[PDB]
Amino acid sequence: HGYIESPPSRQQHCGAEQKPDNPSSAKCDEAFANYRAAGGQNSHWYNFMSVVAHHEGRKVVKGTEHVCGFDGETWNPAPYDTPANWPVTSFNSGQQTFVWDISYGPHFSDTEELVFYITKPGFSFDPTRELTWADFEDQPFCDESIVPGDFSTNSAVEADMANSHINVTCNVPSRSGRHVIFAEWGRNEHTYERFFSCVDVDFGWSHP
Ligand SMILES: [Cu+2]
Ligand SMILES: [Cu+]
Ligand code: NA
Repeated sequence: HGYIESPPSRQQHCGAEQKPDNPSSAKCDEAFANYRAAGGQNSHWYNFMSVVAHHEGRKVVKGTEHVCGFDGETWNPAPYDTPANWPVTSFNSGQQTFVWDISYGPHFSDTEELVFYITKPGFSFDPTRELTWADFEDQPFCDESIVPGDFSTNSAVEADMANSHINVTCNVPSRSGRHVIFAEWGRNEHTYERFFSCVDVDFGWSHP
């Protein structure tokens, strides 16, 4: 059970930090409101660690209706599929570390891969519609696997047992303006259990 903590995923902002029954910030208000308007329940955001399936993820499974929720098991659509102006954090291309928090279900021992996709370079973020696969690159920009549970087998993937985190280092493609990263944490074939996390990032406008 997990989600991306850094950079903060939709589940980190709206889930780990802000809860709809007692928010301390306005940043998730639209996501919370639009989900209630669509018949979603406030209590669903308490399952921010549970965007889950039991299969090989987007490298294999091409037919999902939804991106961030991946037509998963806890709810479909997920809270995280809701069209909204989601909270966005400033981000840079090149070598970046992504931090999965797996504290609520620290399945280190049969972790197999961490996969990351980004929106196409010409993507135009639309807060009124759901993400579609046409918004995303066909292939992942970062796909790091280990012999299951053996983190010494990939120098890009680190287990932090003290924080119950997995740290993955990725080469983030050059981007400008507002983008989305779609990420997966997959366990091996014993379960094929896989967790999904979207990150809203703003690359700004900078060129040498
Ligand atoms: Cu943490
Ligand atoms: Cu779990
Ligand atoms: Na490693």
